[PDB]
Amino acid sequence: VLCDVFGQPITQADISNPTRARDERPLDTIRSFEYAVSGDPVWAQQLETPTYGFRVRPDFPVFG
Amino acid sequence: PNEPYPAWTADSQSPVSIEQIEDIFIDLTNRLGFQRDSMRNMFDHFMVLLDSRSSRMSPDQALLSLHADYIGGDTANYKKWYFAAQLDMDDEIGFRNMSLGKLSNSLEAADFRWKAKMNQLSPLERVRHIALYLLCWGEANQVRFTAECLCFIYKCALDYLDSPLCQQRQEPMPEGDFLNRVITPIYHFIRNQVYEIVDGRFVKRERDHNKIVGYDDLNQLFWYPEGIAKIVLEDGTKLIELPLEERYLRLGDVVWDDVFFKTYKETRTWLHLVTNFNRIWVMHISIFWMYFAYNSPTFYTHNYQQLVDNQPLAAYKWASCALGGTVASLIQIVATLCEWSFVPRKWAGAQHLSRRFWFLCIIFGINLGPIIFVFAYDKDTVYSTAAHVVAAVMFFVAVATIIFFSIMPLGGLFTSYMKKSTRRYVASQTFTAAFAPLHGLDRWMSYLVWVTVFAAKYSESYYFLVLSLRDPIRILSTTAMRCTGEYWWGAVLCKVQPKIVLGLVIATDFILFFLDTYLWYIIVNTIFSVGKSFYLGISILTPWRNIFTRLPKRIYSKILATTDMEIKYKPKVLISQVWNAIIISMYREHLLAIDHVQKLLYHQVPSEIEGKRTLRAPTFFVEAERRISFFAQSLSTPIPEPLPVDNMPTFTVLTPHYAERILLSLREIIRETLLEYLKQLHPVEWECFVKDTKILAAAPEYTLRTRIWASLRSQTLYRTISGFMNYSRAIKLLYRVENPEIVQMFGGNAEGLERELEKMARRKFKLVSMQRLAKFKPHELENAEFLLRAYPDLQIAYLDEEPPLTEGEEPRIYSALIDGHCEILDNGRRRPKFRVQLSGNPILGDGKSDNQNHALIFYRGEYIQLIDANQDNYLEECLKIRSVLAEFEELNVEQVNPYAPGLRYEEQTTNHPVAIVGAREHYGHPDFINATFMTTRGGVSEDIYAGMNAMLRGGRIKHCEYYQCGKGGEQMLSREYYYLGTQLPVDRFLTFYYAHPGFHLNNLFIQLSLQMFMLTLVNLSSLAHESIMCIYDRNKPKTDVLVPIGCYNFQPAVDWVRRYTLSIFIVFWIAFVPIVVQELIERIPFSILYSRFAGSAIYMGARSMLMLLFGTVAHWQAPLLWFWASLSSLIFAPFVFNPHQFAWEDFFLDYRDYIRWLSAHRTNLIMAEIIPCAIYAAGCFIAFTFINAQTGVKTTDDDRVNSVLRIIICTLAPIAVNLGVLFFCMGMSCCSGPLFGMCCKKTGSVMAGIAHGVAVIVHIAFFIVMWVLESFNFVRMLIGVVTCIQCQRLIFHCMTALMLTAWTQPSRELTAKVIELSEFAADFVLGHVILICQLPLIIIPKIDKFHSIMLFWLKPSRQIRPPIYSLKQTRLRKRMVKKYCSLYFLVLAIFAGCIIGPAVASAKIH
Ligand SMILES: [Mg+2]
Repeated sequence: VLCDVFGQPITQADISNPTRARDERPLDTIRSFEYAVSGDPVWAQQLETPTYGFRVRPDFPVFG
Repeated sequence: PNEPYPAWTADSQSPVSIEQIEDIFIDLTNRLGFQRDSMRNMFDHFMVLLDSRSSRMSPDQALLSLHADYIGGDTANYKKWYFAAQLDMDDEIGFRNMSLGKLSNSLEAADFRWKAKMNQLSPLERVRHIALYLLCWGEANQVRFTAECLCFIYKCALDYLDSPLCQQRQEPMPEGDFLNRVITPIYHFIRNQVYEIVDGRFVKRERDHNKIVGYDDLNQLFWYPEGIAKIVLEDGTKLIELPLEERYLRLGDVVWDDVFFKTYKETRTWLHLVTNFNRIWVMHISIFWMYFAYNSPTFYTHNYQQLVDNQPLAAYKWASCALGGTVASLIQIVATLCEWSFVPRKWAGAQHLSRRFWFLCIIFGINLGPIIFVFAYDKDTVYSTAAHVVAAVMFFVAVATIIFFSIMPLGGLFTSYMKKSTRRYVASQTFTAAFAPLHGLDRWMSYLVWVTVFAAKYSESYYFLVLSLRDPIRILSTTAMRCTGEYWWGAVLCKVQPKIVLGLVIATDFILFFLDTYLWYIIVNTIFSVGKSFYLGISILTPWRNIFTRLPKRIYSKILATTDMEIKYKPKVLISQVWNAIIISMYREHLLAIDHVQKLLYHQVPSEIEGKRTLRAPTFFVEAERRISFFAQSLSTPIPEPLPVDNMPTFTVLTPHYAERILLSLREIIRETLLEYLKQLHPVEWECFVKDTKILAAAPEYTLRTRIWASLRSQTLYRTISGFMNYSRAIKLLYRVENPEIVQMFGGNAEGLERELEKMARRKFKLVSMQRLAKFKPHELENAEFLLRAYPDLQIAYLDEEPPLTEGEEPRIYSALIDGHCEILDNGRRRPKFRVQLSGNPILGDGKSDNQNHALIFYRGEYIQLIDANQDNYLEECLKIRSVLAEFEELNVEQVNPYAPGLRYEEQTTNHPVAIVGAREHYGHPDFINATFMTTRGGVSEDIYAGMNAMLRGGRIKHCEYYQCGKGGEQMLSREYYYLGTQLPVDRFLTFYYAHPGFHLNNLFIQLSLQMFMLTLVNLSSLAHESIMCIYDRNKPKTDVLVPIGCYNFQPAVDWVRRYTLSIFIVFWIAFVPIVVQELIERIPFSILYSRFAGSAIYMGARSMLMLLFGTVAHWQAPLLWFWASLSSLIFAPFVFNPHQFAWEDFFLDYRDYIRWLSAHRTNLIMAEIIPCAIYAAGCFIAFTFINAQTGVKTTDDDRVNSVLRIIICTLAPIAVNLGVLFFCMGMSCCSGPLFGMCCKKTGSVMAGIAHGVAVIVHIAFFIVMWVLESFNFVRMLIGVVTCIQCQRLIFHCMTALMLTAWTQPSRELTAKVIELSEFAADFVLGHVILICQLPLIIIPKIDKFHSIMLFWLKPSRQIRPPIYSLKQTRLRKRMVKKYCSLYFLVLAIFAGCIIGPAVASAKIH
């Protein structure tokens, strides 16, 4: 019954914010905030959550 | 363009991309278990900071500056904590701070290694370091108030991260682990000490303040390496015994109830006063002692007599004046003894006092010895030049000791001599002794002002002291009023009266000695401030037109940043677009009519065929007036030049809200009427509004417009919100004015230009916290949604609650953020941007601080402005925002590498940043806050405490002269006062003392001196009445007998009264001048008016009036008129200005309202305060008995007589009567309520009336028994009455003092009741005594017109008729007027009879 901006649905809800997806990375939130002001289809086509997920990108350097 | 963060993402020189910054946050959240929705918020915060700092410098410098400010720099708090705790370098830091002037395994090597390590970091490691700290800070809840605990947690987490345990672990740590394991136990410890659980609810349990561990007590544990060692686990092992990589994982097993403890305890206020300000009494009392001792040879001259003029040996004179050093050495010892009760005995730093005590007593012994040698009879009987040499040396030694103890601060007297390995300082130097020094002329001015003040004061006081007291001392100390005395004690009761009078005179002058320095300080400050004007070139003689004519050039050169632009356009076309904007802005607020507009606007009318004729200046240059005048005046002072709006930083406005009104309802408009009251206050605006209404037009829109109009003139949140939204339009106006190429390149597309301007305005300007948004009434939510519809860019924060996950467990509490662009759910609520879970209820203590704390995580930018619920702002003042932000001295400075190897600490120029900027029409209420500096050292709140904390930590405070803010005591026993008093240098200490506490001390000293003078006057008048007098003038020879044989000289005693009266009159005039200055530029029922001044110079006033009357009747002196007039004016001033008090109807309505209103070691310390009452009562009793002693007349021998038993009956009879009445009330069915319910529901009033009646009757009996002896003498009763009252007060005070430290508790209740009844009885008499004096003033019929004349001197001078009421109200009014006139006249008749009856009795009775 719940849905996000751009109409895409939601299945796993966040623990602290029940109205947001669990695996959404911060850049997607920034783009959604920008889209909320002015209607632009260009903001919706730059999402990257499903292809990468919440894990870090490959070839991320190592610290120590 | 069209990017989230243009300053960083659109630059090709950025060292790290945004996609490489997001992954660091993601990895940290995975590894440490932070909440995700807080991680998003902190990512946004960090990116906004990077965008803000990159708009005026390179990204490479921005990242390095952020790292230096947050972790590794000299301005960072983390480095200070590290060096103070881990490396144990506090003593070296204090020593370096002590000797900075001479400078400008060791501290230098440690700093070198730290800089070398910090100099070779990659940018990614810097980003990780900053991100970890921000993530830790975002979750801290109430731990944000304690910076050092957070630093310790951050260090533990950083140590755990780099270990192989974290790197080789496979699965991520479960979400929410940090908050559950680390923060919740500390929150529970904080909460469980204030509240206790009963019946399932939390109730604020009560205990003395010394058994509650506040926030400051937790913080101070993490300042020392010894405090860290006290952390213990459950199994019994210490935390520090584990290796460095495992302390984080076991941080959830610490039991905090066995660790924290109290570090500072309070006591009686006089101990704090003595300890904090020891440097002042040393420089006062020591000088007074020398002045008095040098001019009183009688007390140490062998067989002294002025007639034989035998001067004492000079050796005695020099030895006596050398005792000044001993007094100073004793004061320091006494001050050190008191300090031993403030700090724990085993806490670090407490061992300095024991070392200091031995040095102080050694100095005392050194100062004491040689004087004892000189005074010895061996060198008194035989003269020796060696004794004279010893006295001459000791004089200079004493002077040097006085100076040394008057200059050096108490904390740090003998640090360099100890050289011990133990703590050499009582308090931490890093966190409590980091004052910022002064540089330049301002440093020299501070020395010069105080040197001038003290040089003037010490030279002026001696001239008056040498002569006002030389003769009275000589006359009084040698006279002998011999008598036979009273043989129950002896003749000692009469021979010591002159010496008692002399002692009282000396005591009064000692107090008078303290009032001159404030006077001289005021005078010198005024003179220097006036003189500085000629260097500043301030001109007041110039005409206002000479200011108005220069306005456009000042606007062009100080408001616009036109220096950076190429000069393509003329100044006038730029000035016009701003002047017209301001003028039109004032018009739309209904402040100007249509005809007034064209007198001020720039016009386009003239011919366009020639380009020069295009524009013409207004005739003005060839509430609106107040604002224009202030703007024109403020543009005259020098202003820093601004930056272009594409280079300015970001700032936020923060507002708290609790139960305030958002909008006025229709009932508030049409009911009582507010609308008529507003219309008769603001007419012209009302005609303007109604005229404007029909231009565009149940009348919904008209009703809404009326609601808005009424709201804008009343105290509402909408007024404040609409006031401060002028920041956005000012920024848009400046942006479009300062570069016309962007305007031109759109070519008529207005919508695109508006969108582009709004996009720019959103970046630079940003918040209201409503803690009750989930609890509003429906009409409150209806108003709240209106604000979001009117201003889409407004943000709101509120608290939200959920039912517990597991059954029977505390509910969860969250914090949410919404704004005007959020989607509306089908429930009617808006979708939150963020939700962050808290560990519990955040509001523990009352105040706005806990409201601001939970909403502080949502701010953005670099600077914060703190406002309140009701404040106002204007468009003209918002245009100068860019110049105000330049006061922090960070916008146009050179960028350097903080980690360069060659740089030394003394060569750095950015050691002390600016923390607070406060507006004025060096403490003050803060307006603008440096966010980075303040949020890393605690919260933002309490204002004066925030100022003290910022000063102590090492920041600076400045004031802005060209900005105006639309704004519209004895608890200071704190740590801050102690730290400031015991560690500041002398000049700063004097400047601080003479501003805040010196005013209150002066107000106390004046009141004390008045009572001392009254006691001296009573005793002197008694002696003068008893003695035989002689009169003489200054034309006297050296010594000759007076015409009356055998009289006693007392004329200098009379002269002293005149001199003291003149001095006190001058002091009162100087203290009253500011009230006149404040008041003379602007031209209530009796119960509350009386209650306001009750206990404030009214009871003491009457007590002084009684003694003044006695001193007047017994003996007459001319200067007593001034005191009579002053006291009468003080008593009767408040009733003069009461509106329409002359009217009979108002008078008796007030009378009715008044009448119906009537209807361990602590043991001796808590009771040592009774002595001053005992001394005063003893003085009054001696004065009373002296007249009874019959000293003036030749006394009969061996006849005994006494009157003390009369006095004890006088004092004890009313208390016994009251106790008997209470016993009778107990006997009359106190075990059955209904009898009292049926007879008198408030039966205590009957007992109160009986007590008042018997109290009057006992005084009547006093008068009768006294006038049995005296049929024509009156002076003799008043001193006895005063003695009786003072003994009553002493008994009550001693009873209360013993009470402060079955019928056991009923005994306490009865002890309270007995003083309560006497207090009520006194108040009853005092009220009528006040009222009867005003009777003749209301009798004359002409008082009405004369009082109404004063209405013309008053500014408003507006009166409207009272609302209409029915005739029955008039009938009741006249009936009550009749009743209360009769009652008033009957009471006055009783009072008059009470006096006239004994007058007849004195004749008819024996
Ligand atoms: Mg203010």
